[PDB]
Amino acid sequence: LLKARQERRLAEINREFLCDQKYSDEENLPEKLTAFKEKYMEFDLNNEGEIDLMSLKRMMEKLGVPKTHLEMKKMISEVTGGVSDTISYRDFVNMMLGKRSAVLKLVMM
Ligand SMILES: [Zn+2]
Ligand SMILES: [Zn+2]
Repeated sequence: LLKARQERRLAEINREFLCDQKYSDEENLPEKLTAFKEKYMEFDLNNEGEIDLMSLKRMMEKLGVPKTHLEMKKMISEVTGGVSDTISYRDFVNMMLGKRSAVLKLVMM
């Protein structure tokens, strides 16, 4: 019942993202955030609730996509601007909505 607590917190974060000025130009934000929340939760999150190297690795093996230690560390820092070793839901939403196309995003679709 951890993944229900994780869902609820992301649901609340979406309530914030629905009003954040940063995304107020987005059309169909409710359906976008719902889609992003669903996708983020497909990852085995660490226990702050962020995607770390381990979760990224497990997703890569899930998707049948080969990535090296260093390609993965770079996929993360590309998405977090080098600020952090893990991808938070915020960074994940910024990636999904950004026009810059990160390797992690390309790998999703
Ligand atoms: Zn609209
Ligand atoms: Zn709608």
